[PDB]
Amino acid sequence: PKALIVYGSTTGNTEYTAETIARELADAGYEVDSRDAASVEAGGLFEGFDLVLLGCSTWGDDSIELQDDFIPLFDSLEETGAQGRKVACFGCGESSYEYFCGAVDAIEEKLKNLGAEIVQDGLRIDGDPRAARDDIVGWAHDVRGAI
Ligand SMILES: Cc1cc2nc3c(=O)[nH]c(=O)nc-3n(C[C@H](O)[C@H](O)[C@H](O)COP(=O)(O)O)c2cc1C
Repeated sequence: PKALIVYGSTTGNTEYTAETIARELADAGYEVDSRDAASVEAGGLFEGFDLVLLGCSTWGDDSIELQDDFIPLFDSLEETGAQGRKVACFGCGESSYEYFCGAVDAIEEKLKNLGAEIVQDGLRIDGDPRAARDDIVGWAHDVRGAI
């Protein structure tokens, strides 16, 4: 199968998470395309992929804002080919904020509304992802066994 992983990441934590997932899928025999959100165009982005994984960190002062490179993709998610696509979401944040990984909820909700098939509940990482590597790999295992 072919998997696409798209991530928005400003300090590297969601990027590190995306690459650890990519390695686990690649070792399972997938062909994986891992792209930063800053370099992609929404139109038709998911065409051809068996599985799409979207990851983003959460920002904003008092509100929920998505990571800046991911905003344009989020705003044009209806042109990506998400209807009927198997997807799953992930993201890093910090539990001291009101909306812990609130970008993950906003993306899952928009996908569900477009008719995507959410394969597993979102992976939500608190603090340093390097200290939660076991959770990331476990989650990557679960999504692969699901689709
Ligand atoms: C100003 C600011 C607002 C933040 N807002 C949230 C938030 O609303 N919820 C959350 O879970 N984390 C929030 N964070 C934490 C970042 O998401 C966290 O540092 C994360 O690891 C960044 O991941 P990234 O390196 O992939 O961009 C915020 C951090 C800053 C500095």
